[PDB]
Amino acid sequence: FNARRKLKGAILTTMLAT
Amino acid sequence: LTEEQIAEFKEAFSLFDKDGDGTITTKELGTVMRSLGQNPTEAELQDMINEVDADGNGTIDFPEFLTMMARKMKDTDSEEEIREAFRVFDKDGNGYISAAELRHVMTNLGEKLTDEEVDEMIREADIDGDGQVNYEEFVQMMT
Ligand SMILES: [Ca+2]
Ligand SMILES: [Ca+2]
Ligand SMILES: [Ca+2]
Ligand SMILES: [Ca+2]
Ligand SMILES: [Ca+2]
Repeated sequence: FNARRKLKGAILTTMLAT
Repeated sequence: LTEEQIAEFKEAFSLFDKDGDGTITTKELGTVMRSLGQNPTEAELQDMINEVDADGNGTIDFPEFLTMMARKMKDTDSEEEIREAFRVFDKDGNGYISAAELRHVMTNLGEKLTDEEVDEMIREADIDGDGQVNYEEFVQMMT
């Protein structure tokens, strides 16, 4: 588990989605 | 483009690719945007892929997604996508993302995570140590 990449991956997904 | 950056984009790719077949269709783009309270039209979804689509098969594989992220998409009116995205995470609007809200956004994006994992994600973004993520920490995390 890589916390920083799971978190920044999910923030990147919402950025692109909005 | 760094190792951690290709791994973050691979992580963002995996959340749009809902069936896990290696391509993102217009349908998966639409379904993920609607689950985050957005409502794109078929023509806007088709232009979004047509911009990224280098080889022309109508979908976005991970090499194309990677090209998109490197030569980043431009702002028309929304220059602060950080605040827009922050509002998706900060559900009650008090200015602080708690572990409960982050767990909620990960489940909406389709992934089961342990409370320790969510707590480690909060710990990564938390600069001052209060156990929550404010706006300034969210921005620093991305910038
Ligand atoms: Ca797919
Ligand atoms: Ca393609
Ligand atoms: Ca909150
Ligand atoms: Ca904090
Ligand atoms: Ca606090």
